[PDB]
Amino acid sequence: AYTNSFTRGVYYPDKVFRSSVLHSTQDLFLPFFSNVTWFHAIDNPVLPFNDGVYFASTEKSNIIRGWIFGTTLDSKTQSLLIVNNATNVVIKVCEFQFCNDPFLGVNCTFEYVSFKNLREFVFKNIDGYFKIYSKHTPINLVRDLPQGFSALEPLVDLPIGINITRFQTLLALHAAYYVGYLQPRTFLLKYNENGTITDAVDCALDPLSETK
Amino acid sequence: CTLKSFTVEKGIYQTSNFRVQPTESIVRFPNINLCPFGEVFNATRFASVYAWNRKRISNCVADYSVLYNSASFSTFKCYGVSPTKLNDLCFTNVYADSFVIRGDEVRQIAPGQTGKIADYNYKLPDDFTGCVIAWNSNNLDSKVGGNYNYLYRLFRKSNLKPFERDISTEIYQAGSTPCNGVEGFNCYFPLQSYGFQPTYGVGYQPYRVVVLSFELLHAPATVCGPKKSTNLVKNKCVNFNFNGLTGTGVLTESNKKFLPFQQFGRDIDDTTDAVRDPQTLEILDITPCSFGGVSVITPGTNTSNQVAVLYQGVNCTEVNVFQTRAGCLIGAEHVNNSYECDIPIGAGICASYQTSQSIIAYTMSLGAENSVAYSNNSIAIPINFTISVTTEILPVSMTKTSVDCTMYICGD
Amino acid sequence: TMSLGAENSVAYSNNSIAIPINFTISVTTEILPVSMTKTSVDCTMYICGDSTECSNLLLQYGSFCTQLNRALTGIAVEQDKNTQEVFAQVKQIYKTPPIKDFGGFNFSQILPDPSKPSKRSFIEDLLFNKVTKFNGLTVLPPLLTDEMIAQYTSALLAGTITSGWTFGAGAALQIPFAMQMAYRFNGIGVTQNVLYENQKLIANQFNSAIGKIQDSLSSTASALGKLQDVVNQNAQALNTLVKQLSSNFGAISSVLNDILARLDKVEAEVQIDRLITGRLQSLQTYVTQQLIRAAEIRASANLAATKMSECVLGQSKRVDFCGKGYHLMSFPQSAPHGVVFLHVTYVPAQEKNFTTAPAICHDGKAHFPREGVFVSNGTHWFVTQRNFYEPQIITTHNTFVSGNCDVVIGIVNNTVYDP
Amino acid sequence: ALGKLQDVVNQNAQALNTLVKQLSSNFGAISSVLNDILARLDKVEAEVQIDRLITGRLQSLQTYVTQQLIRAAEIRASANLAATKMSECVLGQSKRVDFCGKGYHLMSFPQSAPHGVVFLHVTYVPAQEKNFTTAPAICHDGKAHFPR
Amino acid sequence: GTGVLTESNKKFLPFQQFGRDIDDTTDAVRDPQTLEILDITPCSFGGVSV
Ligand SMILES: *[C@@H]1O[C@H](CO)[C@@H](O[C@@H]2O[C@H](CO)[C@@H](O)[C@H](O)[C@H]2NC(C)=O)[C@H](O)[C@H]1NC(C)=O
Ligand SMILES: *[C@@H]1O[C@H](CO)[C@@H](O[C@@H]2O[C@H](CO)[C@@H](O)[C@H](O)[C@H]2NC(C)=O)[C@H](O)[C@H]1NC(C)=O
Ligand SMILES: *[C@@H]1O[C@H](CO)[C@@H](O[C@@H]2O[C@H](CO)[C@@H](O)[C@H](O)[C@H]2NC(C)=O)[C@H](O)[C@H]1NC(C)=O
Ligand SMILES: *[C@@H]1O[C@H](CO)[C@@H](O[C@@H]2O[C@H](CO)[C@@H](O)[C@H](O)[C@H]2NC(C)=O)[C@H](O)[C@H]1NC(C)=O
Ligand SMILES: *[C@@H]1O[C@H](CO)[C@@H](O[C@@H]2O[C@H](CO)[C@@H](O)[C@H](O)[C@H]2NC(C)=O)[C@H](O)[C@H]1NC(C)=O
Ligand SMILES: *[C@@H]1O[C@H](CO)[C@@H](O[C@@H]2O[C@H](CO)[C@@H](O)[C@H](O)[C@H]2NC(C)=O)[C@H](O)[C@H]1NC(C)=O
Ligand SMILES: *[C@@H]1O[C@H](CO)[C@@H](O[C@@H]2O[C@H](CO)[C@@H](O)[C@H](O)[C@H]2NC(C)=O)[C@H](O)[C@H]1NC(C)=O
Ligand SMILES: *[C@@H]1O[C@H](CO)[C@@H](O)[C@H](O)[C@H]1NC(C)=O
Ligand SMILES: *[C@@H]1O[C@H](CO)[C@@H](O)[C@H](O)[C@H]1NC(C)=O
Ligand SMILES: *[C@@H]1O[C@H](CO)[C@@H](O)[C@H](O)[C@H]1NC(C)=O
Ligand SMILES: *[C@@H]1O[C@H](CO)[C@@H](O)[C@H](O)[C@H]1NC(C)=O
Ligand SMILES: *[C@@H]1O[C@H](CO)[C@@H](O)[C@H](O)[C@H]1NC(C)=O
Ligand SMILES: *[C@@H]1O[C@H](CO)[C@@H](O)[C@H](O)[C@H]1NC(C)=O
Ligand SMILES: *[C@@H]1O[C@H](CO)[C@@H](O)[C@H](O)[C@H]1NC(C)=O
Ligand SMILES: *[C@@H]1O[C@H](CO)[C@@H](O)[C@H](O)[C@H]1NC(C)=O
Ligand SMILES: *[C@@H]1O[C@H](CO)[C@@H](O)[C@H](O)[C@H]1NC(C)=O
Ligand SMILES: *[C@@H]1O[C@H](CO)[C@@H](O)[C@H](O)[C@H]1NC(C)=O
Repeated sequence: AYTNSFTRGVYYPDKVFRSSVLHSTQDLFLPFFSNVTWFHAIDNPVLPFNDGVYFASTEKSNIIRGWIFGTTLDSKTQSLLIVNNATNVVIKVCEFQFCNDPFLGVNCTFEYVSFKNLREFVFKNIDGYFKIYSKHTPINLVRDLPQGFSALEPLVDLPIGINITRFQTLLALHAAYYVGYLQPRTFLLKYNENGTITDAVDCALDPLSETK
Repeated sequence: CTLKSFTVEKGIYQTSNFRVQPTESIVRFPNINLCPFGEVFNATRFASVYAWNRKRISNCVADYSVLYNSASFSTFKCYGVSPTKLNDLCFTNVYADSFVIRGDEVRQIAPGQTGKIADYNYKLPDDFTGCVIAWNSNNLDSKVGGNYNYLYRLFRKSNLKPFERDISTEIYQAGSTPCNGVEGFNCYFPLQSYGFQPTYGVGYQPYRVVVLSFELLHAPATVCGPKKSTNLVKNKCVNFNFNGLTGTGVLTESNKKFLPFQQFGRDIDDTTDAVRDPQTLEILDITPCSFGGVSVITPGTNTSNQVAVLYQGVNCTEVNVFQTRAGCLIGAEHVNNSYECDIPIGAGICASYQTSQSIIAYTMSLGAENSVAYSNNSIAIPINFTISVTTEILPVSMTKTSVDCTMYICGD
Repeated sequence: TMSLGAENSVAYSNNSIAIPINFTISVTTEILPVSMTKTSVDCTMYICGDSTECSNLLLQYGSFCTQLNRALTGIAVEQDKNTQEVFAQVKQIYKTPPIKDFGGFNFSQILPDPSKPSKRSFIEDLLFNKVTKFNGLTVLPPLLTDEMIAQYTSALLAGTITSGWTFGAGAALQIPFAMQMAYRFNGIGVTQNVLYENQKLIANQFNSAIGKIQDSLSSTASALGKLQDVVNQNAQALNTLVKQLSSNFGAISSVLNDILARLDKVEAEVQIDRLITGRLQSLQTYVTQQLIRAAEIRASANLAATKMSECVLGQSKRVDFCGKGYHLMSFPQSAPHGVVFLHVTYVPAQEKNFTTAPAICHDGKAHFPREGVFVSNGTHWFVTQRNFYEPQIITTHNTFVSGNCDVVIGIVNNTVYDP
Repeated sequence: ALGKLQDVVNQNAQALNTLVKQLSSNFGAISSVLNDILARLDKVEAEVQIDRLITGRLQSLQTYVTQQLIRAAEIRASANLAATKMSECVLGQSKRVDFCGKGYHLMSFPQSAPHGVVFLHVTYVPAQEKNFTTAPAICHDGKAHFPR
Repeated sequence: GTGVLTESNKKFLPFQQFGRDIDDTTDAVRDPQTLEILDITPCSFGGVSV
């Protein structure tokens, strides 16, 4: 199944405050009006990672509660794992033989801890440092991602030094999610008076955007 | 001295620039761990060069002089930083890469180099920023009968990219022979052991290397020199250093809504405009120290050596004293009237001499006011005339210079 | 493919003339830039960020730096000269009487308005409302403030209304405005009784034409485009000069303090000379482009100063110089970094075609018109002036004799009256 | 203060004095005297220093020619105005206000000067106003009469 | 250097060995073997064109 991403997947490109300015930046972004793949949770196939992932989901009580990243995923290499249990967020890199599809039942190379809504995330791995950005918003469309704008805020940056080519989400067991791939693009970003990014242009989408 | 003359004519002359000097130097760093470089440089055993070991260094204060002062090191080459400066700096993270290597081969551990270690064991980026430390390790790493535990890659299909690493033992192909996973004519195992014996000559002896890569960014620093912080100062011209960001200016509290992850702030033209204090976490706006120009206002020295000064664009609190819209004006008797302009100052202000022994400054006269005697049936007609001769001067040409470009540049 | 205009085979014939039965007074707006912002840039403060380790390298280039400040100072001084050449043409600050008895013409939108905190006219406030980094750079104020430029465009206009041509030639000599306009009609070759016989209509056409200037300037964004373009070009040139401080030029970094904070002197000087080399070419490029751009503004200030003298202090005979038609008069309005001229013009209208002949035969003499043309409506022959149809009986006063009937091609037979 | 001609002498003299001074500067070489580099360093040792002199001496000569091309364009704009005042003020009688002195123009006379020209513009200026009552027209036998 | 040498009236003070031009180069000298002062002038008066 497929959907148009519209203008979703913008994030703050660096840790610098700016305001009332049209900044321009080149980075891995989800292209405007890209064609992105839709999945129902009634499954979690292994998916390619390419250069980075935009991931989004819509479930009534959060069924998507983690991810595996790596190349084999099964911990026969250093495999990154992320899970949240509504008390903590728990993050690991491990080679111990945990299960091949470890749904949340309702070497420790690194470790760290900390349709009612749309939940959005961006995952990227430049220099082997695993970066996570996110947003949550009360929007209630079931089929497609909602046409509109919001900027994803950086949560986490893990200096793991590790290779990834595939990923797989983890489900709560005893609801839908969308996946799209980042590409190296130039953007123009509109920073508001209060420093929020409130609009953007994809400078390679079409001749009008290249003019802007 | 500006005009290269002992006599100066009536006018306004931009002689010098003025700027406010900084009063004090402010140093700010996180209140954070004397750094575990000892756990790298004094480790009992180092890696094989084909399988080099990287340690992340972070969240620490590092006295690099413990390294660069020591006689224990045979080489300390450094690129994009000079090693005596490292105690003043701050970095996001540092990566320490460590191994044993044959002593002759150490010359390959630099940016832009080529040779079997650089090509197939450990490749630096050619835009590296970091230091390479090396020492003779013969008494640590050589042994009687030879130490075989240390190896290098002799063969690969293709060279390493910067900080690429390769573990594989699979058979190399040196010709047309298909190797099928076994040695033979032009088919060989890709790794060789050094076998270090203490009898070997210095170029054949084992050496230890540590390479420090500095993660220099405008992101928050987690590795820093031992340099101590000062207290903070506000609303005053100071020199400053935040996490190794040196600058000069006035520091002031501000309303800028930094989001919780944001560390620095910037202007429309991409200058640093604000920071958050690494200890206090307050947002401080930065504005440059005040400056402008020193336009000296003079009648001719053939009339008088008395002078006035305009601190151009400056406010008089930052330098009789009179605040014009053009800047702070300093002299005496800057008195309220109007006259035609003698010397211009700007924004309708002009200045002129009184021989009562003073330079006036005044708002300029545009001319005498005249209500014309108009009414709808009155005309004025001239009873008489005057023939007037008006001299107009115009430039028409200028001196026909020419320059021999070869004789000017090279002098024959 | 673009169209050059409507095609027109005009109805030429060897004996046909067209003469306008009526006229339009038209007022049209001409806008000229006169000056530009007086920037300056301290070459040492721009290049070296005011760092002594860099300044002692910059001295190796010698007098390269002081001649950039000489150039920008010459450009800045001539902006005050350009503003003076245009507005300061009037020797005394004339003002109008309190009563506005100008013969039915209504200058209330053109003259000053003391309701405003700066005493600009109604139309000058439309103009001033439509026209729209801190380290090396500096912006100097102009010598004349807009409140002083508005006193010149007030005097340079109260003289025109009360005294016409005369306040340019010497002392202002008062004349009633309805009579001033009669000698401006007389200057375009229209007999002065055409004004006095049509004075209400002519004043209504003038007042209505000034009303339409409020609407054009209130509505239309491109109207002041020549002034806004001069503001935009200088802003785009400064933005380029400042953004070039971020350029790397082949150093380890573009931030001069971050070179000095990482490298020791003999290693740092090699990086700093790359920044000095690029920052000096970055500033020489700006000063060269400003010296050329200032010559375009000066050539416009010299034009604006001659439209001021010839159109405002006079009655121009030069075609299309003071607007498109037979020029009568012009009024200056100030604008941000420019001047605006309201060119009052006579335009002929409601054309009618008549039979014509070069000369008229009587007693074998040929008669030629002193002023104007012969015309016929069929049954009769008349003299008229050229630019407005006023027919008169042909007499030995409105005609002069030469030669005889045999000489002239297309001569015609009609009796000339002896009064 | 009759300075328009002396200001053109001063600018061209100041531009050449600056062009000659620029030979004394090092531009980052060991010396500004080219013979003292050649008389101290052996060929390939010296060419690295001499290229700093050549780069700075090109850039300072090319700065002079560029500013002279701009100064020459304003002298030509002034020579076109002087050529126009010769034609319209000397060879004729101008009707153009303030082009040709102030007051109504009668004549001009051209005098030569160093690098320039001087026009002695002769003008009529009206000089003793008197007030009078005035009217557009005279009514006589019901006819309106207007003045020629 | 290279030029035309002419013995000249520029009365150097006893400590002064040279006289100088605006590019800092030599305009006049004292001879290393005599108290003679020489003006130095350029050949062709600074070359010439053809
Ligand atoms: C022409 O008439 C006017 C108005 O009656 C005269 O102007 C006034 O003259 C007196 C005495 O010199 C002044 O105090 C007033 O200030 C003048 N009023 C104005 C409005 O200017 C004028 O003197 C008369 N004569 C001439 C030769 O112009
Ligand atoms: C001259 O023109 C002005 C502006 O068109 C006229 O002023 C208006 O007059 C009316 C009379 O009822 C007032 O209510 C308005 O407030 C005035 N201003 C505007 C902007 O409309 C003026 O009447 C005209 N005539 C004269 C003799 O001045
Ligand atoms: C000359 O043209 C003017 C318009 O430019 C004509 O004036 C208008 O005439 C109509 C009809 O009489 C009136 O309703 C308007 O009010 C008039 N306009 C003005 C501004 O007064 C005029 O009639 C024409 N005259 C001739 C002789 O053709
Ligand atoms: C003004 O122009 C009209 C239009 O051309 C003339 O009318 C023509 O007159 C000729 C005879 O002279 C006829 O042959 C045509 O048929 C007429 N009509 C057209 C439509 O051309 C008129 O004669 C001209 N008036 C004067 C006084 O010259
Ligand atoms: C144009 O032609 C007409 C022809 O009718 C002229 O008017 C006639 O003139 C005679 C002598 O003055 C009178 O007896 C007639 O009664 C007039 N007729 C009309 C209809 O008025 C007329 O004079 C000529 N055109 C002009 C502008 O005068
Ligand atoms: C204007 O042009 C017409 C032709 O377009 C001339 O008319 C001719 O006049 C001669 C007079 O001897 C006659 O022989 C012809 O038969 C006429 N031709 C036509 C077609 O009418 C007319 O004469 C010209 N006017 C003048 C003053 O030369
Ligand atoms: C204009 O009128 C004159 C007479 O005033 C005409 O000339 C005469 O024409 C007749 C008939 O051709 C001749 O017999 C006479 O010899 C001519 N001369 C004189 C002095 O009478 C002339 O033809 C007329 N021309 C036009 C164009 O109407
Ligand atoms: C997205 O791309 C796939 C490519 O096979 C296509 O089948 C699908 O129809 C596309 N969706 C849209 C909305 O264009
Ligand atoms: C990442 O792993 C894949 C095997 O899954 C390998 O082909 C690829 O070369 C690796 N990339 C890097 C940069 O190590
Ligand atoms: C941990 O790493 C070693 C060496 O890479 C490997 O032999 C071992 O199997 C890993 N641990 C697990 C639990 O697989
Ligand atoms: C910006 O902040 C102000 C002050 O808190 C607030 O009133 C306003 O709604 C904010 N606007 C935006 C676009 O964020
Ligand atoms: C390594 O060992 C020496 C032994 O004298 C000690 O002084 C030093 O502090 C240790 N650490 C480093 C980084 O040299
Ligand atoms: C040091 O760190 C703590 C972290 O809680 C901070 O609250 C404190 O203000 C800092 N110390 C000083 C003296 O500011
Ligand atoms: C100095 O003053 C005197 C008297 O005013 C005058 O004659 C002389 O020319 C002046 N000299 C200069 C160099 O201005
Ligand atoms: C001058 O500076 C003082 C102190 O900063 C301030 O109170 C005053 O308003 C300033 N005035 C002007 C005209 O800048
Ligand atoms: C002060 O000077 C102004 C002009 O600058 C003038 O209008 C005003 O009358 C003067 N005040 C006094 C008391 O003289
Ligand atoms: C040596 O030089 C001195 C310089 O004063 C001169 O007087 C003398 O004649 C010279 N003698 C010889 C033998 O060259």
